[PDB]
Amino acid sequence: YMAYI
Amino acid sequence: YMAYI
Amino acid sequence: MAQKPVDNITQIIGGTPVVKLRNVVDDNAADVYVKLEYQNPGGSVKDRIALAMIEKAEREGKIKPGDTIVEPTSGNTGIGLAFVCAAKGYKAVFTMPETMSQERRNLLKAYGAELVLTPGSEAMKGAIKKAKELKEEHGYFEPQQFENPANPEVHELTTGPELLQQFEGKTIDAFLAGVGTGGTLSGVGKVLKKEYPNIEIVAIEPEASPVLSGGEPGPHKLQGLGAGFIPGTLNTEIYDSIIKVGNDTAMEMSRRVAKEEGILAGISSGAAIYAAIQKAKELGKGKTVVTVLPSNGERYLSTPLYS
Amino acid sequence: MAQKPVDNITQIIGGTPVVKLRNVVDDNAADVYVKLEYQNPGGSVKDRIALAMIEKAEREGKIKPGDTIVEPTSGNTGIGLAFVCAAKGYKAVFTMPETMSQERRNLLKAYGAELVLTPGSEAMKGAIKKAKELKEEHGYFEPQQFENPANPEVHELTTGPELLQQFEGKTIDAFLAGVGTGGTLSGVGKVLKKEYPNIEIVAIEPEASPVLSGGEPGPHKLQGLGAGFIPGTLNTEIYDSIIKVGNDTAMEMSRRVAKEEGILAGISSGAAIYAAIQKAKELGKGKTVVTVLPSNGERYLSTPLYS
Repeated sequence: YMAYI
Repeated sequence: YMAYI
Repeated sequence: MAQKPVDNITQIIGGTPVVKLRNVVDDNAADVYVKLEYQNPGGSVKDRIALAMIEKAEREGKIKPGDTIVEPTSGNTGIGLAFVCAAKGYKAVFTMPETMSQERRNLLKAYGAELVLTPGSEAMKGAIKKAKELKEEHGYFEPQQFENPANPEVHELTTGPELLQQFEGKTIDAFLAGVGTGGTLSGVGKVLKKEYPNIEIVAIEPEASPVLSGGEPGPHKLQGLGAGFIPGTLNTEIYDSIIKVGNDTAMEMSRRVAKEEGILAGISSGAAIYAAIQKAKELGKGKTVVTVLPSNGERYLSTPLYS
Repeated sequence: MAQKPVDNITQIIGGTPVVKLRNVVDDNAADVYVKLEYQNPGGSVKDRIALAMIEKAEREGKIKPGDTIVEPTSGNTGIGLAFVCAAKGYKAVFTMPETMSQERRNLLKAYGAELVLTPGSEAMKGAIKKAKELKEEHGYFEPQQFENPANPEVHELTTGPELLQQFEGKTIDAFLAGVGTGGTLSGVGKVLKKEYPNIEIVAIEPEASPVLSGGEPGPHKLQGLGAGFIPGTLNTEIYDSIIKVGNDTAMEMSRRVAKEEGILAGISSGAAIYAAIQKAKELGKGKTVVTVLPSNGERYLSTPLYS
C-alpha cells in the first residue's frame, strides 16, 4: 500500500 | 495593470 | 539552541537569518548576503507588516478580537493578514479579482478568511473599489498596506535593527530591495543610513514597469513588485539609485540560486539577487552587499518560474 | 535576536520554535506544546535527516561533493534531500510512482534533482525496485531513510536536546509523535526519557494502517505516516503506548488548528495535535504535553486537506 514519506 | 502584493 | 516556548504563533515573526551566496557570484565581486524573509511563520516578509498593522489598530482600539478587517490584496499581504487574523482572533475579508488561482483561494480560506471575488477585467482596481464599499457599508477596518505608516515603521523597528546586529562590526556598502509597498526599503534603508553614512540604498523595480525611474506602468511578472504607482509607504528619498530587472533575468536568477545555492525563493528574490550581483560586480572584492528575499519559491510552483 | 550570517543554507537547519495551543484544547486539559518543524529552511522535519544522512556518508568517505545520491521517496524526504544536495554540491535522483503531482515534481526539479517515475500500479514497491537498480548499475549512493541510523541520531542530537532546553525547569509528562520512519519518536523519545523518567512516549499511526498496533497494513491518507512495516530506524521499545488517528480526524484537526491558532500545518500534524489533545484530557490541568508538527499546510493545498 502507498505511503508519502 | 495586474500587481500581486 | 532554540527559542523558548511562546503563547502565540505571531510571537516568532521576525529574526530572519542571513546567508552568504557562494556560487552565483564571483570571488572578484563584493560579498552578497541575503536575508530570508520566507523564514517567517507565514512564509514571507508580509508577516511583519500584517502583525504591525493589526497590533496598531488593536492598541489604538479601532479593533478588538471578533472584529473584521478588509483589504484588497492579490499577494503575500493577504496570506500574512489571514495568518495573523486567525492567530489573533480576527475575522478577515479579502477582495481580489476572480482571476486568482484556486490554490491561493484554498490557502487564504484555510486560515478562515472570507474571499470576495471582483471582476477579473478590473484587476486590482476593482478589488480596491470593493474593499472600500464593504468598509463603508459594514465598518470593517482597512489596514491599507500602501498608506499605513506601520508598514515602513515595522521594518524600522525589527528588520533594520536585525541587520545592524547581524552585521555587527562589518560595513554594509550597499543595501538593495524590491519595491512593492516600499516599506522594506524605506524602513531598513532609514536604519542602515544612520549606522552606515556612506551606504548606497538601491531600489529594485520591474524594467517592464519602471514607475520609480520615471517610465510608464506596464504589465510584468515580478510578483510582489511593480505596483504601477508610487505608494505613500515608500520614502522616495531613501534610495540613491534604481536597478530595473527584466522578467526573464529575475526568473533565470531564481533558478540558478535554487540549483547552485539551495535557496528556493520567489521571482522577486531572483530580481533582488540579480540586482545585488550587478551591484556586487560594481563594487568588487572586499565589499559587502545585502538584499532581502521576500518569499519562498514553493509559493510559486504554478507560475512559469518553476513549471 | 537574529542568527549571525552563515555561509550555507544548511547551517540554519534545526532550532525550531515551540508554540503553546490556546483554543483547540480546553482549559481543564493539560498544556499542549507543538514544535514547528516546518520552520526548517526546506519546510519540513526531513531537513534534519537529509543533512544528517549526507554528513554521515561524508565523514565515512562513502560520498564526496559531485557524487550522485538516489532515494525512493514520495514525500518530504525527497524535498529535504533535493534541498540539501543542492546546498552541498550533490546530484540527486529520486524514484517515485508516476502518480505524483506535477507541483511536487516541479518542487524537486527546482532544486536541480532528476526524477525517475515508476509504474503507478506498483506504488512504492516499484520505486524501491528502480532505486536499487539505479544504485547497482550506476553507483549512486542510497541514503535509505528507513534504515540509516543518522535519521534517529540527528533527533537524538538536535531535536531532543532542543526540547530539553526549551522545557528547562518544566516537567514534560508526555511526548507524542507520528511515526513515518520513526526517527523523530526514537531520537527525541530516548533523550526525553533520560531527563524525564516518568514521561510517557506515545507513537501515532493511522487507524487505517495500524501496523505498530499489530494490525495489517492498509491504505490511508495520513501523508508522512503509516509506512506499512516496522522501519529499521524505529526503536520499537521507546514508546509506552500507541494512539490511532483516522483520516478525517486528522484533516479536521488541521483545519481547526489553522483557523483557531493561526498554525497552518499538514495532515500528519493534525493527527499529532488530535492525539496530543486526547492525551492532554487524560493527564488533566497542570500537566505538560509536547508533540511535533512535521510539515506546513501550504505543501498540501492540492490535497483534500485544504480543498
